[PDB]
Amino acid sequence: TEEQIAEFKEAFSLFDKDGDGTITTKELGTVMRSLGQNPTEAELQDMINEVDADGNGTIDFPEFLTMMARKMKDTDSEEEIREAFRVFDKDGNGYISAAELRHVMTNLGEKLTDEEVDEMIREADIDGDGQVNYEEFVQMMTAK
Amino acid sequence: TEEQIAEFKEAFSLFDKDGDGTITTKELGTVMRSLGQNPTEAELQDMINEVDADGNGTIDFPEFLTMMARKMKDTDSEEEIREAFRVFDKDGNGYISAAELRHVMTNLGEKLTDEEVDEMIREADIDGDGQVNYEEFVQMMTAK
Amino acid sequence: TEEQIAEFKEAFSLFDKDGDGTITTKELGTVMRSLGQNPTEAELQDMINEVDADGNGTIDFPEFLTMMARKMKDTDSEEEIREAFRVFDKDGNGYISAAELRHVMTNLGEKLTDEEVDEMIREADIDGDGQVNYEEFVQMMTAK
Amino acid sequence: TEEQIAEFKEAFSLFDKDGDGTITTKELGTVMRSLGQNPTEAELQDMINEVDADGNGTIDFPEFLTMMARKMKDTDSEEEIREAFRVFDKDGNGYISAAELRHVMTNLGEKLTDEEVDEMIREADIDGDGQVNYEEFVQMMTAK
Amino acid sequence: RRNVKYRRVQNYLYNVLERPRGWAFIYHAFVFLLVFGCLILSVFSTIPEHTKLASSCLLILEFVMIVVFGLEFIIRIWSAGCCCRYRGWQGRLRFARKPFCVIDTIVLIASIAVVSAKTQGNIFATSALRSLRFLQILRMVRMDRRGGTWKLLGSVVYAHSKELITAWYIGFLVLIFSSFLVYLVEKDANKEFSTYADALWWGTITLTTIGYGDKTPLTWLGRLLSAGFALLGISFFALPAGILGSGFALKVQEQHRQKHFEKRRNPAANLIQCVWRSYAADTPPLKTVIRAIRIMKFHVAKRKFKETLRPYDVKDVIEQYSAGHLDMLCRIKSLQTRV
Amino acid sequence: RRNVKYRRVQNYLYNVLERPRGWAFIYHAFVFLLVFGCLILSVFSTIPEHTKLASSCLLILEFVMIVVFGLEFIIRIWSAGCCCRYRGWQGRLRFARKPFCVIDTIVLIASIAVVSAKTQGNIFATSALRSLRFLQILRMVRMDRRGGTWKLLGSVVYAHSKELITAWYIGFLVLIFSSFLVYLVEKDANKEFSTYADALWWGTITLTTIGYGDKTPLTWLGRLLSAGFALLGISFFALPAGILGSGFALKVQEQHRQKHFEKRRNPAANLIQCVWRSYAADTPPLKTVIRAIRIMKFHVAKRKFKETLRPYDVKDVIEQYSAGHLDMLCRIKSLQTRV
Amino acid sequence: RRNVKYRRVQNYLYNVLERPRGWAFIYHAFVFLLVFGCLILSVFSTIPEHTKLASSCLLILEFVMIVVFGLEFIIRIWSAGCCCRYRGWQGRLRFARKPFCVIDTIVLIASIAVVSAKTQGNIFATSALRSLRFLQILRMVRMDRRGGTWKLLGSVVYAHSKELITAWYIGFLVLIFSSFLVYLVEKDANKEFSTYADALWWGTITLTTIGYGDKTPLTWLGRLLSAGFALLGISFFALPAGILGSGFALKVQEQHRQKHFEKRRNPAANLIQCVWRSYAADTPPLKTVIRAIRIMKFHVAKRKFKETLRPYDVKDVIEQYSAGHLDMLCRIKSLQTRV
Amino acid sequence: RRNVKYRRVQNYLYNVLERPRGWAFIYHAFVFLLVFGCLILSVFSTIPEHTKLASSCLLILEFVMIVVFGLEFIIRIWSAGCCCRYRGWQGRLRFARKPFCVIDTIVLIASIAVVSAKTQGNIFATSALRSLRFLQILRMVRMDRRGGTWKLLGSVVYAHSKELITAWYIGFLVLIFSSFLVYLVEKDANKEFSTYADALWWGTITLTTIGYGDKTPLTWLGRLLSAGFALLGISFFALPAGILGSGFALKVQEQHRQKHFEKRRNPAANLIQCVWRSYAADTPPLKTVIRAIRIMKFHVAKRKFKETLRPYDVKDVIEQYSAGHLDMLCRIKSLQTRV
Ligand SMILES: C#CCN(Cc1ccc(F)cc1)c1cc(C)c(NC(=O)OC)c(C)c1
Ligand SMILES: C#CCN(Cc1ccc(F)cc1)c1cc(C)c(NC(=O)OC)c(C)c1
Ligand SMILES: C#CCN(Cc1ccc(F)cc1)c1cc(C)c(NC(=O)OC)c(C)c1
Ligand SMILES: C#CCN(Cc1ccc(F)cc1)c1cc(C)c(NC(=O)OC)c(C)c1
Repeated sequence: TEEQIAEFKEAFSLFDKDGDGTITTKELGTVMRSLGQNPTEAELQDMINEVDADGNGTIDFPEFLTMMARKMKDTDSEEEIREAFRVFDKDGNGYISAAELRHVMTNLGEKLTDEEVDEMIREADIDGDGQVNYEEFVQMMTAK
Repeated sequence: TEEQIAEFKEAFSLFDKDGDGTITTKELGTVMRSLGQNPTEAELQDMINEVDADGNGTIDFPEFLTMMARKMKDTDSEEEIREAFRVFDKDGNGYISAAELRHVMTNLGEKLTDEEVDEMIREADIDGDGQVNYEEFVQMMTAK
Repeated sequence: TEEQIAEFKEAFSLFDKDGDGTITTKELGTVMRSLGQNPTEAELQDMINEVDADGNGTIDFPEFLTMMARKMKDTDSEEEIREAFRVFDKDGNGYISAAELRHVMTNLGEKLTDEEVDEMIREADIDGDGQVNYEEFVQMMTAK
Repeated sequence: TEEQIAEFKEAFSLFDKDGDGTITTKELGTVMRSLGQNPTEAELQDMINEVDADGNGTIDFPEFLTMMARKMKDTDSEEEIREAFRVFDKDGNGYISAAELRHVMTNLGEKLTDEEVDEMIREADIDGDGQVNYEEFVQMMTAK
Repeated sequence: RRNVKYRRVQNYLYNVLERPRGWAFIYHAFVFLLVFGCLILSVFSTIPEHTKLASSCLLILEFVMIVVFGLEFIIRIWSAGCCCRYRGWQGRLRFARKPFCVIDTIVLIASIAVVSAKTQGNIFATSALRSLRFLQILRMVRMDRRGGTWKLLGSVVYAHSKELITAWYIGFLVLIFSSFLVYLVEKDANKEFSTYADALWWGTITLTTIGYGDKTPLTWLGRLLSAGFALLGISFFALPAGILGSGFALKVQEQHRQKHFEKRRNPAANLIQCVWRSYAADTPPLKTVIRAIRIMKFHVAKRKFKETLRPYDVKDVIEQYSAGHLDMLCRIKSLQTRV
Repeated sequence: RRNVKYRRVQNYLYNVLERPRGWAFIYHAFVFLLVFGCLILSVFSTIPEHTKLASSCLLILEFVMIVVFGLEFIIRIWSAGCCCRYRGWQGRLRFARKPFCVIDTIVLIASIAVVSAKTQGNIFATSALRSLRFLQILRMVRMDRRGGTWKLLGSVVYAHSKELITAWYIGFLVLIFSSFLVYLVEKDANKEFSTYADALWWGTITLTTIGYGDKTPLTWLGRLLSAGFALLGISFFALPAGILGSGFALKVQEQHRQKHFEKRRNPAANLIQCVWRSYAADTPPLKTVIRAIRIMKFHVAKRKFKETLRPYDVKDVIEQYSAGHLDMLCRIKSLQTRV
Repeated sequence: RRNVKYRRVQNYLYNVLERPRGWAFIYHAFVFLLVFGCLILSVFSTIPEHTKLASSCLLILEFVMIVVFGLEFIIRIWSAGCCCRYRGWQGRLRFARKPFCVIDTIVLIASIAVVSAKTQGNIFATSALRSLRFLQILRMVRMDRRGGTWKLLGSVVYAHSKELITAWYIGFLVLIFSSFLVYLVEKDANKEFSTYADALWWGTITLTTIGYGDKTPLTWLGRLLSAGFALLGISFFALPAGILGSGFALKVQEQHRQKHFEKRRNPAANLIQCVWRSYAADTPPLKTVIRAIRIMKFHVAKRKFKETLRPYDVKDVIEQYSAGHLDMLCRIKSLQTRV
Repeated sequence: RRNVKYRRVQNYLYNVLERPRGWAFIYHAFVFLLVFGCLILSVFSTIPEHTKLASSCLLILEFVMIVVFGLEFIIRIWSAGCCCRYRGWQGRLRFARKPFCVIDTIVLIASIAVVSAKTQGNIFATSALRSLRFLQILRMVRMDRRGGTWKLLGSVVYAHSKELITAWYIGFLVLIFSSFLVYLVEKDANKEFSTYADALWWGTITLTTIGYGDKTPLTWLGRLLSAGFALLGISFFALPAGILGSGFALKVQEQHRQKHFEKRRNPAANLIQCVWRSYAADTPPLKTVIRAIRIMKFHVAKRKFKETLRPYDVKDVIEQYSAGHLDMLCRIKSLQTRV
């Protein structure tokens, strides 16, 4: 994982942009804003809380690599995403139509771009009266 | 399945009776009436909805073969029929008598002819005080 | 099972005491009374109902052998007896003491003779503060 | 187990301090007090009840060896301890922090010494934001 | 063409009259107002001060009501033809045989007799009209589908007969005892408590919390006893109201549950019907057509049934749950056998 | 032959009298009306206006009641012979020893003394009769099977002692405080609020919503304070009624649940009895007959038990569910061991 | 720097005014008292005895109220700028377009007209002021977020239309019948029951348990009938109160359940958003930064979602339970296939 | 020997006084009667008719009460020594520092001042005594363990703030509107509805169903409007009573559930304590003795814990059920992995 560790250290350097070895709330916020996304301080605080485990108010690189190396694909994630899909699955039949799914994706929560929603519907076979099983999606996300 | 596809196409031609390749609500209704059954337009609309998946108001032959080739026997059908029987199984003991079963078959829903009800009761061994397990019936339907 | 069938036919002859081949409510009641037990007509009717399956009001020998050959030991009996014991198991811990068990055996339902209750408590190892698991009893009954 | 039986008999002699072969409530209480712990008569009575099975008011050595030889590690103990931990596990996530655990250990029930609480928290890896799964603890107790 | 629209409008009128649902009730609501518009007016007719204005308005409203009710009657009889069982003159006669239809016609002819009498103005006709004015509440009696309200009340009373009888018994004892004691401590000082019947009237009017005030305790001992016993009596007299309210809620919930379950009965029977149709399915062209129709009917029936099988209640869902659990039990036992 | 029918009718009368169920209650209902037919008449006897007509009707109804109650008494004692424990003269004496039977006989002889006194017409006999007329409500007292209503009321009160005490405490504080404040603001302007006891009577009659009107606030400040405090007080005084209604419903539901569970006790004991009978089953002909009888008794007992084990409540069904779940847990652990 | 604090205080004031929560309500509570401090004073202004003192206090409180409401109005409009949609002059105009803002301004100018009129003292201005004093309850009308109370009442009434209609029908029948019978048995002996309308008024005032006492039965038969029918009528008239109370509780519980479920909607959508962000994640440095941000956003969204998925109700937990059960069913069937 | 019995009786008295349970409450009940025996007597002292007899009985009962309360005070302080924290003079002082103990002593010295004043008979001492007689209800105030009733009421009000506010708002609107309309239609015909304040008083006394009868509508239009609006108002005014009754029941059930859960806290902590004691267990004789004591303590703690873990509620049992279900889920997944 030497190449992986090198890439992670390079990304950490890009984030902090200094030898401190730590990224504060403002340090993360500035780099996030540079992409043109208009964050909010509250979610920066929540984010640094959710990454940092020592409770010192900043992220140490050992924790950076610790919660990097962890891959997204997990059974916990499997069931969490399955239930998140279920909350929108009327009748709990395991099938979601390509109409309400687009609306919830574009509108609810962090609104998604219409092109992205088209990408979502075209990602899987919409055939079958427009009802697609979200289980195939959950498995695809699991694959990673 | 070439013979099967040929038979399905012949049946489709008999249904539509023309080269349109599609069967509308009226097209289905006329052929259904020719057998002398007195349909209702509402259930024709529900039927064409339940067959057609493109939502164009008529049935395309590709969908015709699609929802033909699907065999009746399925685990979904297994449990659905089991529960349909259970709704009439007093005490939920898995056993239905040959008296209330005949009444529900002849009277409830689309009423069945008395000869057909006699056929039903004589299909399986009625012995055992008249209580027959509907599970044997569900398995027999599964066999197809 | 020729010897078994011969014994069953001999017992049937002892019951009916005639060539009728059937045992009515009075026919059963007289032989039951001869042992000195004072029955009640109502439970004779319930009994003949629970044996006879043709609904003709009397027991035919084919049914006699049918519900004889069936052995007591069954999973249905297993769970039924387990739950019957559980109804008397305070806290549902699977353990019944040798004090309330004796009282319920001697008093509730058809009262049992005290010598029989002593036989019950001495049948299994009462050791262990007087609490004996009824599960061992249920298995012993299953063995038959 | 001859060495084990000899050790158990030696401990029994230390307890009773006489040839009676039995330990009464006062006999246990005096030896318990000698360690400087200030018992209460009520829990001595409960204790002798929980050990003695004959109901004679004192402990016989056969019962002493009987409820000795029984090892702590049991599935019943496994689930009991798991649920005891769960009662303190907010959200039922299987994780307990090293702050409320220390408070409940030192304060609730028989209060524990602070050094003992430090021993508890340092027994297992506290890393991970201070949340340690009590399941690892339950398994460690199971190992014995 | 013409017959299709004719029967369509006929069915629409029949189901807006005889089987109201949603907006249909508005029409009924409207006539209900007119119903009150009659009763109240007639009540005001009793008042000698407004008897003239009330009588004029009641005559106008009686003409309007007769017109409306005749229109409803002829609409209803004409719409009865929609169903085959009641299509034709035989059907009209059969519908006229229904108790509610004959009640409607008898109230209609009572109304027309009322109008003719008012035109005549005979003194005996006045008594006739006052009699026939109460004949209009029977429209409300006919409104409910064969005593739904009475059935609900009776079922709730029976279901809670234990609590209701307890409350009635204890409250009656409190009434008797408190009335007697107040009578004893006031039979002489207070003139209105002269006899025990007077004290019983006082107790009934007190414990019900009506409190007219015509009879009230005067002696301080009487006041103390009355207050002490009224504190218990008012609660025991208010108990039946609360018991019946809770019973009404519970009863209606149970009726809704049972109706939801009965909603399954027809779709399940349809499902079994089409299942065996498809099974028996297995000229050859015509037979294949029959197979196709039967299998697609099976599909639609299965769709309906699975639609209706949503868990209405925690009990229903846990019962389906226990069916699945027994299924799992059998499967795991089979597995342990295989191992 | 004759004895069979004799004991059959005897049991029928005993279970229509002492253990009423269904249509039996109608008979009881009938006598209950007669019971009222006495009490009400006697109450009307107090009225000096109707004392003559009421007295005549009460004498007729007293003769009728004495006849009916004597018939019931002799039916009851004769029917007591049905059970062996109370068959014969010893049984009749034992039944006469029951508190309700002696209460019935004492009320009967009170009634006969009433009739004889009315025939005599002595002035002291008049006081005797007015005393013995209240002796008829003890029939209602005897109607309930040893204070079922009182037991239910007490159990509900105890179960809700927390809410009831809260309501009583707060309402009593409101009564005291509001009465005192209204007294203060009206002790002089209003004559009826002359003393604090008068204000307390007003507060009790107000917060209970009886509102006699004999005492009402007059000064505008008094009216404002009275309204403001009555708004709280009426709710806190109505609380106990609602609390007791809910408690009655809950308590009766729990009693029904417990009765349903006890229904299992006898069939389960029977099942175990016949199970061990069959097990111990395993002249040889006679022994085989015994085996057959024991096994078929086992079958019938199992039928009964499985019949009674239907899930009455969600809690009961989920408890059986958890028994099955623990069973599955053991099975799956055994499987994982086997793998 | 300055703008950060400015918008912070702006948002704080906006959410303490337009979206009150917790301590914010205290401020509202305070003004509510002032609201009453107006209404009550004006009511006292009607009394000719206190018209002088009440008028002076009402003028002082009207000045105070106008100051307070002007301050609230200008705070509210200034705080509307917090959100971008309503930032700038266009935003202020848009907020002024809201029905509640225009209602606030119209009541404000009604108050200022009231003050100017009182300064003038014109007789027509007196009528103007009495009109504009009721214009202050519309603050309470505006307090609720678009008829929450009315919506709750209507939903409860509709949900229990069956029980409510049953109670209304039966109670109305009891009222009509009892009033008629008491009228019949008292139309002559008692002068206050001269006409049927009088008896109807008596019945309404009795069955509601108001019991004014202006009309009470006098003849003993009238008293008996009135008591007997009032016993039923009081319960049937109290039924709607209990039915509505139970419905209110149930309805609010259901609304809370639905709100708790809707709380899941946003976090779940966020979870899916970040899940696909991370999936699509798989200059290269910038792309890796994007991968890191997307995956950590996924982690936080998953944290939120799992936090909100605690089982609020037994039904919800058993539904998640049945999802797990179906999952197990599939797994065990797959296993039995493998064996 | 002597000390054992001394501390035994000390603890018995402390737990019969400060922590009553079961029969202990009887003693409290007794003194509560005496408490009323004071208050009521003093109320009767206000009446000038019975002031002599009431004053004599109140002096006797005041002597008795002072004796009883002094005995209780000295018992309580002596029993406070039972606990080590309050053993010795420091402990007595610390207990005297408690607010309820100082309240008891202040009421005691108020009582002794009352007695001395009555012996003196000074006119100012009479006012002093009437003041110090209300000082006796503070015993009831002290009876509840720091406002349990107030806490329950407040929690229920807060929990149902939605329904309560809905009912209050709608009922207040009905009151205002109906009072205004009746005032309008009766401001002239009826003298008692002279001003709007009079109509408001009438509306408050009507909708609450108090119905004093001092103000009643007279004009037929007024009667009709009053009846129509009272029909709604009485229900909306009775709503809060029912809402609070249901809330009281629910709240107390929830408190019982939480108390049952807290009952687990101590046994579970004990179980973990002894579990680790036994684990750390593994002179050698003394160490083996320690092992034995720790393991048997583990056994007893496990017994207690499993005893307390009976499912109190369907929710609790299904939650333990879901723990077992997740356990099964993991096991079956592990199995499918093994296959
Ligand atoms: C409690 C109490 C008083 N009783 C019992 C009683 C029986 C006989 C009497 F002569 C007098 C009183 C009572 C009270 C109410 C509210 C009702 N009405 C009712 O149930 O509404 C549905 C009835 C029917 C009886
Ligand atoms: C709330 C309130 C008033 N109180 C408490 C109170 C205690 C002592 C007093 F002297 C005065 C009042 C009250 C109210 C009711 C309805 C009842 N009746 C009852 O419980 O029915 C079952 C009782 C028994 C007390
Ligand atoms: C029961 C009974 C009496 N009725 C029915 C009735 C209908 C028409 C009438 F002209 C007279 C009476 C009744 C009773 C109440 C308490 C109310 N108020 C209410 O529902 O509160 C929400 C109403 C609206 C009607
Ligand atoms: C509904 C209605 C009337 N209102 C609201 C109202 C508010 C302000 C007013 F000036 C007049 C009326 C009302 C009714 C009751 C029974 C109570 N008492 C109570 O809640 O008991 C707990 C209260 C506190 C208010």
